[PDB]
Amino acid sequence: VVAAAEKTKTKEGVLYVGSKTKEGVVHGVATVAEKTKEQVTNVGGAVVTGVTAVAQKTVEGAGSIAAATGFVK
Amino acid sequence: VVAAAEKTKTKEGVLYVGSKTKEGVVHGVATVAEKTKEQVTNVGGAVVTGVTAVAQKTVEGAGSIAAATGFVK
Amino acid sequence: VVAAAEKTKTKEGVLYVGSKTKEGVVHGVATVAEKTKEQVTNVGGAVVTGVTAVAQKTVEGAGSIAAATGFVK
Amino acid sequence: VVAAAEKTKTKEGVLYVGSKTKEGVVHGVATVAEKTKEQVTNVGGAVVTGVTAVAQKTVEGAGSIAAATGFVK
Amino acid sequence: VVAAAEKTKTKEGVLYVGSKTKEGVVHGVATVAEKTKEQVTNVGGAVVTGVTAVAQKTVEGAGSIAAATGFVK
Repeated sequence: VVAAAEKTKTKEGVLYVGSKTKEGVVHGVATVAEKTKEQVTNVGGAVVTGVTAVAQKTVEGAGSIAAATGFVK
Repeated sequence: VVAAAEKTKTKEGVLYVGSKTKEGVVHGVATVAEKTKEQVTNVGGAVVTGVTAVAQKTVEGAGSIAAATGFVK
Repeated sequence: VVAAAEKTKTKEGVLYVGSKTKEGVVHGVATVAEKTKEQVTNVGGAVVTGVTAVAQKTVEGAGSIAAATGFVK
Repeated sequence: VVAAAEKTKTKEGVLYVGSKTKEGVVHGVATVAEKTKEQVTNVGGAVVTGVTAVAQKTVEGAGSIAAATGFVK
Repeated sequence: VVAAAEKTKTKEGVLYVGSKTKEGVVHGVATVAEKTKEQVTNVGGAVVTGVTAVAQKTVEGAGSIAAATGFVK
């Protein structure tokens, strides 16, 4: 499991957000197990969670994610 | 499982968002197991979750995701 | 499972969003198992989930996703 | 499990956010186990969770995440 | 499990946030186990959790996260 990233090197990249929420419940990244034997989970990269969510320009530079997720029996 | 990313190198990339929500529930990335034996899960890359979700220009630079997900018995 | 991405190098890329929702429930990426033996899942790339969802210019740069998902018995 | 990142080297990168929420519950990254035997979880990269969440320009420089998640029996 | 990061080398990178919340509960990163045998968890990288969360320019320099998470029996 190898990840390699290389980077070699007027409004730009500007965000305005206004949010109004009377009630918010946000769970993000969740793993829940109840009465479970084996649970293998991988979350990688960018997760944005919101009642309002904005992602801008998330990976302008090279980004690499490598995941091996699992079990051997 | 190998990921490689390489990058070699007027309004641009501008977002305006206004959101109003009286109630919001957002779950993002969730794995739930109830009475489960084996559960293998991989989430990779960018997940944006919102009552309002905006993704702009997510990977201008080279992005790589590699996933191997599973079990061997 | 190999992914390689290479990048070599007036309004442009501008988004305006207004959203009003009295109630929102959003689930994003979810895996649920109930009374399940084996569940192998992979989510890759960009997922945008919203009561309002906008994706703009998601991968201007080269993007690669490679997935192997499964089991060997 | 190896990750390598290399970086070699008018409003730019500016965000305005206004948020008003009467009530907020946010869970971030959560792993919950109840009556569970084995639970292996990995969260990698950037997670932004909010009643309002903004991510801007998250990885301008090269970013690498490598994960191996799992069990061998 | 090896991570290597190398870096070699008008408003820029400016954020304004105003937030008003009458009530906030935020959980950040949480692992909870109740009546559980084995629970292995890894959280890596940047997690921002908020009733309002903003992440700007999180990794301009090269960032690497490597995780091996799991058990061998």
